[PDB]
Amino acid sequence: GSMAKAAAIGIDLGTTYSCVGVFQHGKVEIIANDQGNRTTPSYVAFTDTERLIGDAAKNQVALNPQNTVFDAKRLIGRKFGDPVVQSDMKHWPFQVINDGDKPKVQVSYKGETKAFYPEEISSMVLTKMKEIAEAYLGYPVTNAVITVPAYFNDSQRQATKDAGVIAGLNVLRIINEPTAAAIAYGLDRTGKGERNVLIFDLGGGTFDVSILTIDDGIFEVKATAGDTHLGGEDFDNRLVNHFVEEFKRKHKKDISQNKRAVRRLRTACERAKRTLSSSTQASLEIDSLFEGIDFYTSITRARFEELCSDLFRSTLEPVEKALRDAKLDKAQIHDLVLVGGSTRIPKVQKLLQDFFNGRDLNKSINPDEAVAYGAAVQAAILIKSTRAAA
Ligand SMILES: Nc1ncnc2c1nc(Br)n2[C@@H]1O[C@H](CO)[C@@H](O)[C@H]1O
Ligand SMILES: [Mg+2]
Repeated sequence: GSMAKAAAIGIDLGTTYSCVGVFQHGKVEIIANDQGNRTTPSYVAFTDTERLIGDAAKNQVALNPQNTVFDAKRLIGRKFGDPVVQSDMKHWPFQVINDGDKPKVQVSYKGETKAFYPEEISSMVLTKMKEIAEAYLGYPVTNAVITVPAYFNDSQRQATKDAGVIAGLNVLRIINEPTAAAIAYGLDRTGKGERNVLIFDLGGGTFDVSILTIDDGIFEVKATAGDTHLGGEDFDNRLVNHFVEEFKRKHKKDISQNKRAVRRLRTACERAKRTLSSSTQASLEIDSLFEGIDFYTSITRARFEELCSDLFRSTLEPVEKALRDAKLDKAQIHDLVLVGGSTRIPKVQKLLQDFFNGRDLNKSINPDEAVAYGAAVQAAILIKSTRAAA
């Protein structure tokens, strides 16, 4: 009669990490990739013999900086002249070229110089997320919901759809990331009456606050605010500068000119930063860091909190601006939702809870997974084709 339909997937196509989910048996499954990771780096690397995507691309970035592409989402749907693009190019080791006032990334790949549009790089990340899902389901996947930031314009939204089409996906809908995080908590299923929801999204490189109103399951974006120069990488930089100084005091040596030693220090700092979200202290143990000297040290959560104190407090400025723009008082916010791995930081949670007079934060869905979770919930709703009973 009618063959069973394949499940549709929800993709969070992130600037630094991407995540894929599927709603089945009344629940969302966030799908781990073949290395057991529930999030996949939005990285694509090019060599003489291969194109690597995700963890394989991110793991070889140190020795292949010119041909490993990341941050394509900062270029998608933008003009080459755009001041955002020009400033961002100074921080990237890969080449960004001008093709008819449209940016393209230029690399060495399989013996040739090749240039790609940002939507083509994003399509490679989407092909990997589709394959992660088909490895779990055991059949080909066709349908997907893809999320974007609420501030994305029409051109940025159309380029995202174009990336989906290149990847062989049927894009059911492009939905806003804060709307997807709200859907994950079922905040559109609470019945009649208006609800004001604040989404607090602290990423690897940027911070976004959104205020949404939800009335009978209808979403309206009331205000957006944030900080483009505030994210997880800034907290990693503070630990790096702290340990460089510490090595100087202890061994009278400046390591800051050996890229390998700095990179090994930063990698260790990022992991110590993650440990400090669950423990009150963390160890840093690097062998032969510089001039055959082993660096075996520690850092308390209190010292880390002091090192990043100004950065953590600055997350409250866009919160107050968003509340002024939405014309709301903090007491009028019904729900607070956390998005991004950096929101696991206990001090970040405490500052925000204190700002909203002890209110509970929705953090039960892994903050790095909430956007894909809501996108998977929406994807299952969009493919329903029920015919009314008499
Ligand atoms: N448990 C965690 N505690 C503190 N930070 C974290 C955690 N998990 C993740 Br993931 N991060 C950071 O989130 C950002 C995502 O792009 C990166 O800067 C990660 O280091
Ligand atoms: Mg995100």
